[PDB]
Parts: sequence; structure tokens; C-alpha cells
Amino acid sequence: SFPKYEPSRLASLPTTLDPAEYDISSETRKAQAERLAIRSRLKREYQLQYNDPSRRGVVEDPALIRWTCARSANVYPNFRPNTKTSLLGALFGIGPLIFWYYVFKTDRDRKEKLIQEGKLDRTFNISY
Amino acid sequence: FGFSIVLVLGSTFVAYLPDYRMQEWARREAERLVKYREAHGLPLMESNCFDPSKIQLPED
Amino acid sequence: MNLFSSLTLVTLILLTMPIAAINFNTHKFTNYPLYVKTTISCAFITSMIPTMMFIHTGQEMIISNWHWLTIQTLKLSLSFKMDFFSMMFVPVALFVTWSIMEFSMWYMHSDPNINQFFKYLLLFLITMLILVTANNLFQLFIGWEGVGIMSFLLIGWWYGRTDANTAALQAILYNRIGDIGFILAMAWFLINLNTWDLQQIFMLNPNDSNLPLMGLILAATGKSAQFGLHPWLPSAMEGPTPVSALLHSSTMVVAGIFLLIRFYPLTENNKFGQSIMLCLGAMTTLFTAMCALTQNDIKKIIAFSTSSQLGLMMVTIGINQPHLAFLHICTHAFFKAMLFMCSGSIIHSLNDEQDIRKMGGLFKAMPFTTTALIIGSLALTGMPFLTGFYSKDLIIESANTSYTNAWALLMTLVATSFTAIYSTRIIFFALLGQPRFPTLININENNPFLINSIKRLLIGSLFAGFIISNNIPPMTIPQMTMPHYLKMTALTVTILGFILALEISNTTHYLKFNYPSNTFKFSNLLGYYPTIMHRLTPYMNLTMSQKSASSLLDLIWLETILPKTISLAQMKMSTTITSQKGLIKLYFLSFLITILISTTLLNFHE
Amino acid sequence: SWDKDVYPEPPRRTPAPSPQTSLPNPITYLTKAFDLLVDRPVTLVREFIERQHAKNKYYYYHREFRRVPDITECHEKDVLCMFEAEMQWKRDYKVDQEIVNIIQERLKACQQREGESHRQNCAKELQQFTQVVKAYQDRYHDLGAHYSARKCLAKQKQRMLAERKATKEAA
Amino acid sequence: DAPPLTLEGIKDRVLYVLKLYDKIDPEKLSVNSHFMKDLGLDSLDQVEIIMAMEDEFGFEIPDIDAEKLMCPQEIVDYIADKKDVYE
Amino acid sequence: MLKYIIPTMMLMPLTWLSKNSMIWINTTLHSLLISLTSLLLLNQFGDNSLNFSLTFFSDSLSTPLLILTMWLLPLMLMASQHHLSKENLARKKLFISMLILLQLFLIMTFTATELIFFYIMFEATLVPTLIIITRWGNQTERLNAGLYFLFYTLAGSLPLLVALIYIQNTMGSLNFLILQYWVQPMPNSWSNTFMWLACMMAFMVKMPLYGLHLWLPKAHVEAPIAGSMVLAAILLKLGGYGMMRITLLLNPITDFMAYPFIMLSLWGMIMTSSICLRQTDLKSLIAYSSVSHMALVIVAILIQTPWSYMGATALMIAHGLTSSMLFCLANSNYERVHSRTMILARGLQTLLPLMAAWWLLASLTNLALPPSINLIGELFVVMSTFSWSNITIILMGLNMVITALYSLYMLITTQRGKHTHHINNILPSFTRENALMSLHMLPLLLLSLNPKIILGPLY
Amino acid sequence: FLPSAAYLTHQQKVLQLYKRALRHLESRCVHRDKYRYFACLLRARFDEHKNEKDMVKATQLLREAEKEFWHGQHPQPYIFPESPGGTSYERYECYKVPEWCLDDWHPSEKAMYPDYFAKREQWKKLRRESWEREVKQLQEETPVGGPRTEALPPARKQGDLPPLWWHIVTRPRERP
Repeated sequence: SFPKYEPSRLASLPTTLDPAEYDISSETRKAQAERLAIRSRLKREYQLQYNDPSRRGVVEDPALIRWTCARSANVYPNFRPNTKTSLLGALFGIGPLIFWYYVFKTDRDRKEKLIQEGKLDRTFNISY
Repeated sequence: FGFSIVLVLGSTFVAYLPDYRMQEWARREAERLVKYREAHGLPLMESNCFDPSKIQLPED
Repeated sequence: MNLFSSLTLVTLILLTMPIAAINFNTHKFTNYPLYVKTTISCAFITSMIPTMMFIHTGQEMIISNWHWLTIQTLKLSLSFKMDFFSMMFVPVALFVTWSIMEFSMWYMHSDPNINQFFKYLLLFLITMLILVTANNLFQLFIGWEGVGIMSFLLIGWWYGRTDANTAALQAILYNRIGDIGFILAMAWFLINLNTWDLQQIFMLNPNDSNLPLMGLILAATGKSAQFGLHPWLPSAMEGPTPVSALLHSSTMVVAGIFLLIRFYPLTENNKFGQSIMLCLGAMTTLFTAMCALTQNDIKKIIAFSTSSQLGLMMVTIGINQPHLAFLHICTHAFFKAMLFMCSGSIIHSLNDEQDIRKMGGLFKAMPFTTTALIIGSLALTGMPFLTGFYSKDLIIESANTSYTNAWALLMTLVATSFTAIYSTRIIFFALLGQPRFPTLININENNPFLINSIKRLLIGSLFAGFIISNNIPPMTIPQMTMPHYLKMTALTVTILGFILALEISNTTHYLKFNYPSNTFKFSNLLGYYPTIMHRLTPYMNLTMSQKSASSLLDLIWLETILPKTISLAQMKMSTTITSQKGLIKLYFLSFLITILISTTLLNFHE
Repeated sequence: SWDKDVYPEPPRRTPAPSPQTSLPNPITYLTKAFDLLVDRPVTLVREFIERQHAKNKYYYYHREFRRVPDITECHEKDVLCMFEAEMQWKRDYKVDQEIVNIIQERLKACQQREGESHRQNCAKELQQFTQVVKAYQDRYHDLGAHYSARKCLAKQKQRMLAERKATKEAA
Repeated sequence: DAPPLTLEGIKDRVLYVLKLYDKIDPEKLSVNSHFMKDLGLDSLDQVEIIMAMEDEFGFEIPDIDAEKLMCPQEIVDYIADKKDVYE
Repeated sequence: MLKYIIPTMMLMPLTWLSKNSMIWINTTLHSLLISLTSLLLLNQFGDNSLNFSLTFFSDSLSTPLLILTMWLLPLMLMASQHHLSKENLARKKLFISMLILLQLFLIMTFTATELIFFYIMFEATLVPTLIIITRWGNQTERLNAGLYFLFYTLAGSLPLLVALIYIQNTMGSLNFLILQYWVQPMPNSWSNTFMWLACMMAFMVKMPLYGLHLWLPKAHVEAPIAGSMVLAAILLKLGGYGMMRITLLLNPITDFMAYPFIMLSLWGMIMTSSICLRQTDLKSLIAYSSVSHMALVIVAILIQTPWSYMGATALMIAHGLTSSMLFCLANSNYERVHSRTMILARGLQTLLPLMAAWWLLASLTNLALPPSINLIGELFVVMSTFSWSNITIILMGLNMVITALYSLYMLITTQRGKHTHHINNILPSFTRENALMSLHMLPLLLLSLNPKIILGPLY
Repeated sequence: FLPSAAYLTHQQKVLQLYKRALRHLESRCVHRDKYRYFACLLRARFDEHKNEKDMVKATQLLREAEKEFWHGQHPQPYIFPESPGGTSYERYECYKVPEWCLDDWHPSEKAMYPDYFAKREQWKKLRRESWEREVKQLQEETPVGGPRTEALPPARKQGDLPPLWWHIVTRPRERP
């Protein structure tokens, strides 16, 4: 009695029913052990830089600085203009702009033609 | 010299001053002119602010 | 008139002195809660008097002074009035908030940040009072965004708790969609009637009233927690309890539909407008009624209940009956302030476990709050002559005796049955069953301020509904000529709902453990609207913010098109020009071919 | 004070309430207490301050101007003619905006005085409001922000030339 | 909320609601006794014990801890650590 | 106006021959006295402007911006220690004298009668800011920022000179009255279109609009607080001032040719408010906020309604105050923790209990709180643009929603919820920083009481 | 994702399943007596096939048990008001001012509280005196170049305090 739990990009696949967790290779055991080793070494270095009574300033997290310089300044290299990048650039940059420009031309031509005929509700339209 | 002589004296100075951009003069002059133009028959704010005697249109 | 105007202005001006008390404090008080409570009591006892003069004579008035930026053909001053609504609402709000000052002396006694709390809540009262007194529409907008941002702060009172500031961010977002609707209405009023002034706007009747009333509908369904923009209301319940009491019992939630109650001479016409009104009201009423079923927290049940009541008030504006909607505002305000305050009493008495599971046995655990809950959840439905009879049942009578949408009637009927059944279930799981709450109990009501506040609001919700709802001038035609089974139908539906909920309770007494059938899920997961929209539209907008805006359009493409192409052109031209090895034969051959190309090809002697 | 003929007021209509039964009347006792606690001392304070005012005598006058001739009598460039012309026009523009303000305040006051029957005794003021504002919409409206005076006279010529063509077609 | 708590109260209450449980006995029940080793109840029922203390004192303890309590002295010690029971 | 020019000169050798640890007090005191004397200007009445020579004259557009400049000088001259208080006496005096000279050219520029003189003092304002941000930028791309600043602002601003010389020798002098009182319509040819595009595109570069706005954020995140606040407030609102003055000529062709700039400004206002919602680097949020609000200003200038010009100058002055203050709070948090990021410096409700009030009040003046001047400006721009077209108010309100969203996210990100408990260096708030916050906020609220000053020519 | 080990255990995974299913049955099943009936039914369902000597059949029944659990969970489970997602969940995070502060006071406020600041001074001397040699020698003596675990050793050599104790002892009271 189960609808098999299809996932999505927003409904994440939970840690219970993977079901790849229940047929296990030994290399995955080695991987989990070495991943625990990495987190243990990082917490050891952090806690030794964390409890010094002589230390005053911030701890200078290198991953945060690395992510920030990855996100701000290191986008422009690397870059090459591809067909995908040029297509998506001219789509998201010019397309909606020329769309709203067409609709403003349409609305303004209708409004000026209509007041050239004069059949608007400007019986009193003072604060223009 | 940033609060006790600047901020509070500036508040009193631009709190009231001569009538900035001629507002209350415009109030009193409009009161007098509406009283005049209602007491003398003609409609208040006659249109064509420049007299059509003093105009010369190009012919057709 | 001296007394009337002077006493209205001192009811406004008494809510400025405690802000002067905290600003000029310099030696920190201890009796500042006592000071705020007694000045709210004095404000109410001076707000009773001009309302008495209003019913005794009539005599409506506006005051308007201190004009600033009288620039063009318009001019705007601090301009506020007292009419039927504008001063029949104010003593109710002051009375409710004085009782909340009592309960917030008690409930928030053990938190040492009480002074800033009462500062914020008094300032919130000031802003909502400015909203309900003004006739200049820009001053209404001032009160609008001011109560929006004080709602932000009082929801996000408990810093820490990412649920709370998430809630406050959702509340301020739906309030800015209320702002875009309201400024569209303001723009139409400025451009087509030279002002935003309710006297002149009501003086005319512009017939092309489509764009402003659509803007008003958008502003009301933003501010008043209704369908499309409703799910910020249980999230708004996730803050403190007297915050939620004041914020969603009387004030801050009626200010959506109070605008439409104000604009009744403009919504006299436009059948399309009333059709939109009552369709939206019926949609909200059924949706939050069905969503209120299978909810296992107290405050979220009370939020869905007050959303259903605002749905009935939008139905009440859809039918041409605004004054009944205002009467329902007043009685509803008394009623759910009393209900929130009683539930907050229980939650602080029971170590804040706050949930309907692990809640059960409270009758005879001193039964003052159980008396309060049974009077309340009795008064939510139509009980034949109590406070909840008058408003709600005149609403359903005038809704049934009108040229209605023929499905909205059925929606309000079914949702009256639904509010009967969740009222019965909140009574049954809160007071009646076997006691399921952990030991070392210190259930306590030997307490002056708690019993004084609950006492004052039960005396309110027993008499003041009738006292308010009887001595008012009849501003409409009462229907009063119904057939059988159209006047009886309110009591008929509430009684069949009680039978339905009591048999569901006796099936809960059984033991079978039936699996859910996904209508249980559809009514249990707050509806799928909060989960679906709050996982799509924060993901879609920010996925298009990283790809298009952040990395793609500005940085990478604009830094390639303007700096890079010019700089690379200059670099390549420089590396072609200055890269010359120093042989003289090349330079003189360049001179020779320059002489020839100036003589014979491109002439310079002709 | 103010003229009663520019900010008009209809005469007062006030009934005499005949009490049927005898509770009696809390607001009568309360308004007599209001008179004795508020009306006497503020009157004594104002009378003292008015005696202190009328010890000396200040005066402020109303500023008045003349009629510099026209913009229709100024030549091609002649900047010391156009200057007086356009400042005279701009002061007419300010006082005419305040004419519109006076008429719109009259409309607001007719709304609030006449009560829940709007269309009784407010037809005349709405009529003159639409009259003066039709004049304003015709005269000053569709010129924009860089009005000096000359766009107004250009609109004047263009409108009367268009109506000349209209009445030539109507001939 | 104004509760007073001490080590005596938490010790007596935990030993009380372990004494009330069915398939052990109050005859041989010291403060210092294991669950699997000498009382001889299974680990499934040991998690039922942990569920009883969670449902009584009103707060979850994680399964990163619930592997390894096994004796009422360390139960009293751990909940006294979580509630910070001193003045 | 010479009574304002010459004590700005005389305040410069003050800084040189005042002794050590006494330059500060003398410069702050005397620049505040200059601020009072500046506030004595406000005389402007009714019919005409006021003429402080054939060289100097003041429109009522120039009066609040001039008082804003001479009020933002002492605030800055106090704002710019604790990151150069350890530096040398000579370099310190050079920095302070550079700010005084920049004030001098800003007063030159705001009381510019002639447009030629306006252009010369425009790029004279441009000169010292490069030296300031490059010598005290305190980061590694300050060279890139100052160089992009220079070549963008010149290469946009430069054919404006050619167009102004052409107007100079086709219509006589360039006093604003004789440029006025004589201005004739210029029909839809192509040379008139290029003259319009030269002038308006130079100021488009200066505001900036969306296609030319990466000019700005490097010049704010890679600059000291003095150059940042003067750059943002006085230089962008000076560009708007200049467009307001020069748009009196070229009356008919702006309807023909002014549609795509409205378009790029609106859609880039939306995209810029969207890009400043998800970024790190706390300083940059206020920079893209400034880009969004000045795109709104540009829409307001290019539509030509008196409501639009009143709302434009109100939005200019209110946003100048708000963005300068919010830059100053960002520098205060950066002096607390040497981060520049946003997700690091968390907490700060528990610690620093008074700073929450200034963060909240500055975020609400950025929120368009309704009695404030910011909402007055935005509201009149919305009224005028809905008079322009019945459909463009969707973009205005969507800007409003996203503006409230990112501003209040900027509030509840840095200063809401949990200290990261590895910081342990932040000291309680000094009296200097709170004095600066009180010098920012209190003029804005006192103008919110009486805004008949800051509404411009068409009052 | 746990500090002491890498994988939980098989038994630990079955045990977490049992606690989660029993808690969701609490939340599903009010009145506590039909709850007690259904909980003993669940305990019997685990007892019926607890003693199977295979291992792949054990993980088979575990996987199908997660399927038939995730079918029948409850939407809003009754989580306690201290758990993540709960009603409070650091309600009183407003008042957890950490104790690296309180040294940046003016000395008049330090003259209001003499005894607590004197005893804080002796605790801070106890921190500074016993930091370098003992704690750093025990942290750079027993581990390998890879630590491979996060449990840190007690101080059992001769004397003083355990290593890395300061920001674990001096944490706020959690009900201030």
C-alpha cells in the first residue's frame, strides 16, 4: 500500500527511503569513514582556533571568503560566449523589454487617437 | 554646535519665515478677487486669459 | 460645538503622552504598565461621551486643520471626522485594548523587555485610531502602512525563532500587495476627480468605477487575510499571544474591509463590484472553514475562524448592507478578543504546550476559563439571543433575501455548519475529555488581572452586543418578511452541525485506526496553497534572480559588451601598431608608399 | 475674520428637544460641568492675552501690485518686456489656482453641511464648480512643466483657430 | 512559569516512574543499575522507557543520546544537564 | 552666494595651520557654522528665482540640494576617522582639504548660472573623488573601480560639451533666463535627435540607468565612507539637478524620442531591485538600491508633469539622506567586524541594544514609510506615471513590493536572531556613531513635518 | 551525519523507525487508551519477526516497513515545544547573551557587583593559567595525523581541567 513517493526538485528525497542505502558497498563504508575524518579534522582545527583566551578577533572562515570571492569577482573569469549563453542573454535582456515597449506604443497610440477624437472622460482631469 | 544652535534654531527659522513661494498672499488675493467677481455679475475665472481683442490670427 | 470636538481631540491626544514619558524618561520607570493601562482607561472614559451625544442628537462632524503642501488645485491637511462608523468603532477598540493591557500585564510579566512591548503596542493603537478617524485618503494610507509595520514588529517580537521573522516577512509582503491595490485606487481618484477626499468623491458619483473598485478589492483582500493572499494569518499567529489577540481580533484585520464599509456611496452602483465582493467572500468563507477542520493548534483554529468571519463580512458588503457588516465588526471584536485572552490564560497556565493534542482535561480545573470558552464557542455560532445572534443572523437573512449569486448562499450556509463543527471540536478537545497533560501541575487563576480582564470582556460579550445593536438610527431597510425555513435555517444549520460534530466525537471515542483518504490531507496541511506557493514563488523569482539578474545580465554580459570589447579593441590595435622592430628600410618604404598613395590614388593636389 | 460672501454659510436650523420621559439627561449635567470647568477659565485667559495684545498696536498690510501691460505687446526678443509679462502671468496663475481651491472647499462644505441628501442645495455650487474647472481644463491644463507664458498663448491661438475652423464648417 | 526544581526532585521522580513500570520490580531497584545488564529488559523497552521520560518531562532527547543512557543515574544527570537544575 | 564661496576657501588653510589634534575640532565647528549660514539662504519667493550675480543664481530646485551639501560636509568630516586616525598628519590634512575642495566645487556646480560653467564644475566635482577612493579604498580592486568611474563618466559626459558649445554659438548666451525667455521648438530632424541624445545620454551615464549602472557598485564597495556618501548622495542628485535644468530646451522631440529610455529605466529598475535581494556584500545592497531609486527619478524627469518634478526633487533629497545614512551604518558594522559580507555578522539584537533603532528607522525610511519624504516622492511619481499611461503602475507597485522585501531582508539578516558566538571583539556603540545617526535622521523627520521646502520649482 | 560514528547501525536504524512511528501514532491517536492498545499492537508486530537469523531479510523487512510507514504518517505530528519546528524552539533566544561579553562594562557598573566580578576574575585566571601546556599537549599528544573521531579525551593524567571546556561549561542557563 504505497504510491512509491515520486520526488521533485522541491519535494526532497528523504533519508529513510533512498532505497540505495540498503544495498551497501564497502567503498561507501570507506567513503563515510573518510568523510567523518574530514569533518573531525575541520572541527578539531576550528575548536583549537576557537577556545584561545588570547584570541580577540573573528575566526577567519576560509570557506566563506572562498564562496564570496567565487560568487562576486570570479564569475567574469571563466566565461566564453556560447550559443546557449548568447541565446539566453538576448532572451532575458531584450525580449521582455521590447514586449513592454510594444504594449506602451499600443496604449499611447490608442490614448492619443482617442483624445484627438476627444471622447475621453476628461470633463475634469486637472491634476495631470 | 550641531544640535543646540543648529538643529533647534534651524527648526525655528524654517518653521516660519516670509510666506515661501507666495502662498498666503495668494490666499488673501484670491479671497478678495472672488468676492469682487461674485459681487459684479461676471463668472469667476473667465476663460481666455489673453483678451481676444488683443489677438491676430493668421488667415486661411 | 465645543464639547464634542474637544473630547474627540483629547481622545486622540491622550495617546501621545506615554510616548513623551518614554522619550523624556532618563530614570527608568517601574509602573509604566500601570501608566499605560490607566491612560487607556481614561481614553475610553472620554471616548464614551461624544458617542452618547451622537446617538442623543445626531450631529456628525469633521475637523480639518494644519494644511501642509497645499500645492496645486488640491490641498491636504490633518483632516479627520466622526460619523456613524468613525465614532461607533473607537470605544470598542479602546475597550478591547484596555482589557488586553490587563492581560498583558499578567502574561508578559516574566519577560524583562515589557516597556518596549507596551511602547510598540500603544503606538500600534495610535496608528489604527488614525486609520479609523480620517477622511483624507492619504491619511488613511498613513494609518495603513503604519499598522502594517507595527504588525511586522509585534509579530517579530521574539527575535531568534526563524518562524517568527519568516511570519513577519510574509505579513509585510501581503501588506505591500495591499499597498499596490490601494495606490491604484488613489491614482484613479487623483486623476479623475482632482483629489483624494471622501467628501468630494462621495459628492460626485463617477460611473466608470471599475479600476478604483478593483484596486479597493485588491487592497482589502491583501489587508484582510482573504483568498489569494490569506495564508499569512496562522503564520501571524506564530508570535506572542496578546499580540495576536489585538492584532487579529479587533484591529489590523478589519482595516481591509473597513475601507469598503467607508466607500458605500461609491459601491452603491457597479453590480460587477458587488458580484466580485460576495464571490470573494464566499470563496474565503468555505476555504478557511474547510481548512479550519483538522487543525491541532489553538491559535491557528482561531485564525481560520476569524478569516471565516471576515468572509461573512465580505458577503455582507456584496449584499447592499454595510451597516450590518459594521455591527459584525464590533461584536466580533469583543468576542474574539475575549476568546484569545482566555486561550492565552490556559496556555500560560499549562507550560505553553499550546497544542490540541495533549490538552484535554480542563473542566473543573478551575472552571472560570472553561466558562469563558463555553460562552465564547457558544457565541461563535448563532445562539438565539446572545451577541452572536444579531450580527451573523441578520447577515444571513439579508443575504438570503436578495438577488444573490445562488452559490455564495450555499457557501455561507455550508460554512456556518463548518464553524459549528469546529466550535464543537475545540470545546470537546479543550475541556471535556480525559486529562492528557504531564504531571507536576500548577494550574493557577488566583490572580487579579486575569479574572478582571476575562470578567470585563464576558460582561462585554453578553450585553454590549445588544446595547450597541439596538440604539442606532436605521440606515437601511430591514427585511423582516421571510418565509418559513429561511429565518429558521440559521438555527437549523447550527443544530445539525452540532449533531454532526457530536457523532464525529463519539466515533473518536471508538478504536479502529482508519487510514487517511487525502481529503484529510487537503484539510490538514493548511490546504495545499501555502506549501505550493511558498515553495514555488520564492524558488522561481530567485532562480531567475541568480541566473538572469545576478550572473547573466549585469555582470557577465554588460561587462563584456561595454568594457571588454572596447578594451580588447584598444589592446589589439596597440599590439598591431607598436609592435615594430627597428629597421629603417621598413619606415622609408612606408614613407614612399604614403607619398604614392597621396599622389595617385587619393589625390591631394586636386 | 472673513467675508461671509466669499465663504458662504446657510442660516442655522436648530430644534428644541422636547423630552418625553424623565430619566433625565446625563449630557446636560455634563455640558454644564464642561462649561464651568473649561469655558470660563479659557475665556479669562484669552481676555487677559487680548488686553496684553491691545496694549500696543501692530499692523500688517496686504501687498498689492500694478498692471504691467501684456505679453501680447512685447516684441521678438525684448527681455525686459517679457520678464514683467511672464511674472504678471505667473502671479495670475497662482491666484487662479487658489480660486480653484476656494471653489473646491465650497463643494466640500456643501457636502458636509447638507447631510445625507447631497443633491439638495448643492446643485448650484457643483454647477459653478464644473464651470470654473471647465475653464481651467480649457485654459491651463495640457502644457506640461516648462510653462513660461508663451505655451499658454500658443494654446490660446491654436484653440481659437480650431474653433474658427469648426464654426466655418458650422456656417 | 514558576517551577522550582532540584536534584532531589528529578531523582525521586525518575525513580518513581521507573518503579511504576510493569516488567521490572521495585524489590531490586537501586539508583545505580543498568537496564540490559542486570534488570534484564530489552532495548525496545528501553526506548519505551526513554519515550516515557520524554512524555513526562515534556521535551525530546535525541537519538544521538538515546543510544547510550542505560541507567537511571545517567538519566537523572542528563535531564538535570538539559534543564540546568541549580540556583 | 560669494558669502558662501569665500568661507569655504577660508576653511581650507584652517586645516593646515591648526595644530596637531586641533584640526578636527576647528574644521567640525566651522563647517557646522557654515551649515547654519547656509540655512539662512532660504529666501526664495514666488515669481522669479533669486540672483546672486550674473555669475550665481538660485532656483528653488538648487536651494535644498545646496543646504544638503553644506549639511553633509560636517557629518562626513566627522564620519571619516577611526580608519585614518592612525595615519599621518600630512595625509590626514590632505584628505580633509580634499573634502573641502570637493564641497567648493559642489557649491560652484549647484549655483551654476551658465551651462558651460555647469559642465566645468561638473567634471571638477568628478576630479577629487577618484583620488579619494583610490588612495583610501581599503580593498584590492579600488584601481578598477576608480578607473571605470573615470572613463564612464567622462566618455558619457564629453559630447555634452560639444552640444553646449553649439547652443552657445547658435542662440547667444547661456544664462538660464536667456536660454529661457527665448527657447524655440526644435523639430524632428536627425541632428536635433543627436543633440538630445548627447545631452540626455551624458546625464543618463551620470544617474545611472540600467545599461550603464555597473559604473556604480564597484565605486561604492571599493571606496571609503566619505567618497561613498558624497558620491551617492551629492553626485547622483547633482546629475538629476543638471538634467532638470537642461531639459527646458528640446521641447517637442522628447515625445518622439524619449520612449526607450523610459523603457530601459523601468525594466532595469525592476531587475535591479531583484538583483539586490539575493546578494552578499552588505555595502552593495544600498548601491543597487540607489540605482533603483534613481531609475525611478529618471522616469520622473523624462515625463514632464509638475507633479512629476515635485515628486522627483522630493525623492532625490529623501533618498540622498537615507542612502548616505545606510552607507554609514554599513561602515559601522564593517568597523565592528572586518568582513564586508552579510551572512557572517549575525546577531546584534542582543548585543548593541541601541543600534537596532537606527537600523529599523533607516530601513523604514527606505521602506517608504508614509509620513516620510521618500513616500511623498515615490507617490507623486506614481501619480504622474499613471497619468502618463494606465498600465505602468504595475511596475511601480512591483518595485514597491520588492523594495520593501529586500530592505526588510537586509534588516532581518544582519541584525536578527543569533550571534555566531565566535566573534568576541565587538565593543559597545560609541557616541560618535550615534551622533552621526542622529545627524542623519532628525532633519528627515523635521522635513517630514514641513515639506514645503524640498518641493522644487513647481510648488 | 553523527559525531561519534559514520553509519548508525542496522539496529539503530530500526530503533529510530520505532521511535518515529510510535511518536506519530501518539499524535494520530488521542484519548491515550486506544493509543496504548495500538502501541502494544505495534510492539507485537515488531515481536513477531524480531528473531530472524538472516540479514538481507532483515533489511528487506526494514525497507518495506519504511514504505508502509511513510504511507501512514501524520501531517502535523505532536512535537514537543523544545524540538526543532516546535512551538517555542529557542523562544528565549532573545536573552542568551554570551559570557565573552560582560567584561566591556564601565567600572561603576563593575562597582555595583563586586563579588560576582571577583569570582569571574578567579574563573578567568583559572582559564588562562591552565590553557597552554596541559590542553595543547593532550590535544597534540594522543591523536594521529588524522583524528578520525570527534570524541575528545578526558583529563586523567594528574590534575586539572579537561581540554576545551570553556564554551561548553559557560553556556547560558536556557531559561533566563
